[PDB]
Amino acid sequence: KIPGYTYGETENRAPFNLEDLKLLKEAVMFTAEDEEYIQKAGEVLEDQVEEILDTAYGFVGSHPHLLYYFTSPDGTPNEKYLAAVRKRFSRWILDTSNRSYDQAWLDYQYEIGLRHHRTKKNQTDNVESVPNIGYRYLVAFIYPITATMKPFLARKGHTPEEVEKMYQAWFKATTLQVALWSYPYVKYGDF
Amino acid sequence: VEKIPGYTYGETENRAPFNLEDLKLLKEAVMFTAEDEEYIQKAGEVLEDQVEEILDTAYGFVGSHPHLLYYFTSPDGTPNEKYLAAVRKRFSRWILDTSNRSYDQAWLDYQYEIGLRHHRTKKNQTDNVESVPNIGYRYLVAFIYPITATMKPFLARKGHTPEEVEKMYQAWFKATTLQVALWSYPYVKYGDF
Ligand code: HEM
Ligand code: HEM
Ligand SMILES: [C-]#N
Ligand SMILES: [C-]#N
Repeated sequence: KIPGYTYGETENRAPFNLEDLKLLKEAVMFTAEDEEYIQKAGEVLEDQVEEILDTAYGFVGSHPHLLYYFTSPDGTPNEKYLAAVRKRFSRWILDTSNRSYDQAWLDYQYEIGLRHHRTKKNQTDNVESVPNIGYRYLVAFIYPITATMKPFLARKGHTPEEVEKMYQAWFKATTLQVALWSYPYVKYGDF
Repeated sequence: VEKIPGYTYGETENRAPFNLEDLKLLKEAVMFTAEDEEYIQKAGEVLEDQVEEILDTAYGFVGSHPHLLYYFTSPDGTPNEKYLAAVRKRFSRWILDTSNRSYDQAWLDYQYEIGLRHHRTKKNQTDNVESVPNIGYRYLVAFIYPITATMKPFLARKGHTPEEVEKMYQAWFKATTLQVALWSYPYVKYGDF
């Protein structure tokens, strides 16, 4: 088990429902085919997670304004914070690949959005850090997250066609999630 | 040189609430560099001659989903074909702007405007139409995927190498993400952007 990780155990229901999710899946072109391919993506990625994490956090670490969101008040990275989040992000890779996108999934989507947002940021790990991750960067990061996965999706010898299907599934699923995470950021009634 | 109705790039009457430094830092967040400047322009060269088919594909997708076509509907629930047609011209222009404009303060000011036009702040004013008041933000983010995906097959059709196609597509992905991120502004609780 993973400190702070509360998938299936959250103490509120998402403000969006499974019909919302159906309609949003449609908007991101995500079908049963992507369910199959995202699970394949997971089989490919799961034993490469350490390099994936180094690559993702390598990017974050290289830009002071991104590393910012993990910083203590003194502007230095909070290493406790980075380490705890890293474990939860590792598990997110698997959840994205392996979970049914069902109500528990939706409820945790709400929770992850809340944790990036000022509502709950810094509470899971009991750290003193910056209060809010600007929404602009959540959207932005759809790109790096997907770009990070791409080279790894090839490393088990899958063909460019099969890799493209996995990569596209990942792209759709990452976009889907960030769309959901906007909820706590967006003015009531505008979501 | 005919005006595209409603298109007001470079003549908006608000300054964007985000500046050149905000943009630099956002470009950094989507991994956008001088290399993507090269390849986004190349992308424009390939797409510009295929826009009718690109638009038919994009709006085919929108039209195939009642909850998406919804945002172009008259209050009676029926699609407003004048609204669709006018927006289509401005979207066509946006393909060129994404490829061809320098992303400077003028570009930024139009980004803010485009976000306002999706948002209840300005939606339906540009074309003087009556329609649904707001496009739910969830769908703007969602549309990063179909907009990006729509371009991919077209990027191959001037016979660039698969590497160059992939780089054009990646530039397009970055630039689309970048813009949708900026368009969040009017939707986002003040101070949380
Ligand atoms: C595609 C966009 C993003 C994805 C997929 C993503 C993924 C994740 C995941 C899976 C977690 C842990 C969730 C949990 O608690 O179980 C997390 C937390 C966190 N992420 Fe992100 N993230 C994204 C955007 C960002 C950005 C732009 C930043 C800025 C550096 C960032 C920094 C953080 C921080 C500081 C936490 C801890 C929040 C807290 O205090 O609970 N994330 N992210
Ligand atoms: C990647 C996301 C999106 C992109 C790149 C995009 C692109 C554009 C562009 C370029 C325009 C015209 C801008 C101008 O006035 O010069 C526009 C307007 C419009 N778009 Fe989008 N769009 C996106 C998301 C959406 C979604 C999800 C919908 C829902 C159907 C939508 C529906 C509309 C509508 C109804 C207008 C007219 C708004 C008004 O009344 O002014 N767009 N869009
Ligand atoms: C976010 N890591
Ligand atoms: C959107 N058009």
